[PDB]
Amino acid sequence: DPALWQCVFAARYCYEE
Amino acid sequence: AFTVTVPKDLYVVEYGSNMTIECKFPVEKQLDLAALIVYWEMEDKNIIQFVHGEEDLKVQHSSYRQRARLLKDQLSLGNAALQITDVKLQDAGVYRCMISYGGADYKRITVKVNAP
Ligand SMILES: *CC(=O)Nc1ccc(NC(=O)C*)cc1
Repeated sequence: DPALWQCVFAARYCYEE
Repeated sequence: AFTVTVPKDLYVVEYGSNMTIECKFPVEKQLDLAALIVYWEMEDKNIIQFVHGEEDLKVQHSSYRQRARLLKDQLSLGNAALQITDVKLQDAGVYRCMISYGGADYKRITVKVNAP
């Protein structure tokens, strides 16, 4: 679950920056 | 088991004000900061990534940079409190705190933004 959340937080960071 | 609570589930705030939205989580005695993970998200924007006792601001969505931060000193009380200063119309939407502290849980909060 924190794994999944960090998976998504990192995926969006790639998209934004 | 591990439950995260929200005092209210809907916040209506005026444009240009500061808002503080809160999530509560269970803390037995002191606080194991190694154990604590906090994530705040709204819509598709990364607001706050706090994990294993450390902040991460590079992941934060650019619209919240220096405008949004997690209020730490309440965490030792079991409160993950996201404050956003100078609320914009685009701060309206659905927010979600995600807390891991041994167990893990999350809640959703809706924000409505006025204008005057
Ligand atoms: C599970 C997971 O963390 N996946 C993941 C993390 C980060 C990225 N980052 C980029 O692509 C830059 C991809 C996938």
